[PDB]
Amino acid sequence: PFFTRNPSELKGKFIHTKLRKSSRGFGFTVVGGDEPDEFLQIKSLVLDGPAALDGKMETGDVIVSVNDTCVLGHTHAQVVKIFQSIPIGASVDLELCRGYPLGSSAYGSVKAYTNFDAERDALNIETAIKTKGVDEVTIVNILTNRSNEQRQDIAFAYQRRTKKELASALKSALSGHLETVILGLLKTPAQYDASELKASMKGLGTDEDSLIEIICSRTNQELQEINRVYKEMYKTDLEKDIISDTSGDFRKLMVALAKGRRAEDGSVIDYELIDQDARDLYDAGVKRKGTDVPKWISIMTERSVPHLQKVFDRYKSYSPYDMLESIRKEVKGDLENAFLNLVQCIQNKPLYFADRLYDSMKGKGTRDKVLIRIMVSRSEVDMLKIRSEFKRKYGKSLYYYIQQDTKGDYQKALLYLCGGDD
Amino acid sequence: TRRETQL
Ligand SMILES: [Ca+2]
Ligand SMILES: [Ca+2]
Ligand SMILES: [Ca+2]
Ligand SMILES: [Ca+2]
Ligand SMILES: [Ca+2]
Ligand SMILES: [Ca+2]
Repeated sequence: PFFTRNPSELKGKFIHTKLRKSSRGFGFTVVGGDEPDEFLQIKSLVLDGPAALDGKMETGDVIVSVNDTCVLGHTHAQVVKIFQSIPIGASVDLELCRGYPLGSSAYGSVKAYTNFDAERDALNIETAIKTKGVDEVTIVNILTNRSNEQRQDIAFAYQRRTKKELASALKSALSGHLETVILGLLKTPAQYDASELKASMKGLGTDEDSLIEIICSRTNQELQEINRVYKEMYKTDLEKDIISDTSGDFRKLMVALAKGRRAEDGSVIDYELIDQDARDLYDAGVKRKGTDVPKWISIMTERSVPHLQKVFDRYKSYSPYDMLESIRKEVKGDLENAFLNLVQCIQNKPLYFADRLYDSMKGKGTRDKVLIRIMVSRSEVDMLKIRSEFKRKYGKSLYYYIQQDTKGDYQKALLYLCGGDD
Repeated sequence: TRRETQL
């Protein structure tokens, strides 16, 4: 939460831009400036409007000065009154500072580069691509220290300087697992999830594990973008593809989870409902011979995750087995695997990914597809929590295991995504 | 979920 009210103590890039207030304002949304030491950054822009048409303003930029007046550390309502008082047709001068991300998970490992230069990085990447023997170290040292958004702009700058999409270029220069890591980093969170989903459903046999990991661990917000982008790329609804390659009660569970319509975190704790769901889960499984499966699917998919965390504790007051052990006894197959993965993500999702990373490396060889997908998909989310749970359980760091199990530039590429030892 | 204002 870094904040300052002196411009000389900012360390981003400074942009000066002049805007003329249209009939629909300057056409941008501002956020921040609410809790004492808080910045004001650009939430969104209006494509039709003046702020975007000028092009100089980017989202996540901090408003330094508004027409000669420094607004660093001014309240949200103070600087809003400045812009609103500008008459239609009048012009405003904005000094903007970029390098301070608007939104960023506090527990990710890879952080946005402060001195970001999309054009320079695309030029340094093409330098490493064209090098005799290929300079894999440079491509790794660059793309693993940039956020996914910054990688979406480098892929723009690379096409604008080569007329060749950076994906195809790096595909031809890289090989082995290092190629798989880099190609996944160059996809948006929705793109990479949507690609690894379809890839799990190539051929009659399906990679049920990869399917279970992605669907069980993603949030409603993440699943909405996945369902959108999946039809965008593969010309078909993700639900539709799921009905095809899945079947049975396991199909119901995947379709319900993939809909991304879980109830948001309730404002008030439903203690009365926590007891009811806990008893219903008991009535529908271990209390009787047999299993009322749709009751499990309904409760475990429609309740908020904080709620379900508390029913799994309260469920121990009705059942001599916990929710995990009860799943192994009442059900089997891919339905069993799905339920076990699901409640792990509900109880402790970072621990869920820490356990998965340990399984991919504990035996002979590496399950590289699982290791790479987790390091890519959780690098900007909860990688620090994953590393935290990992060392507590297994005694040594996640860094130490990637070091033993992988080698080469591929090893260094994953160690950057890890983000240091523990 | 923070407060936004359109300018
Ligand atoms: Ca080389
Ligand atoms: Ca290839
Ligand atoms: Ca198939
Ligand atoms: Ca039974
Ligand atoms: Ca609820
Ligand atoms: Ca191993």
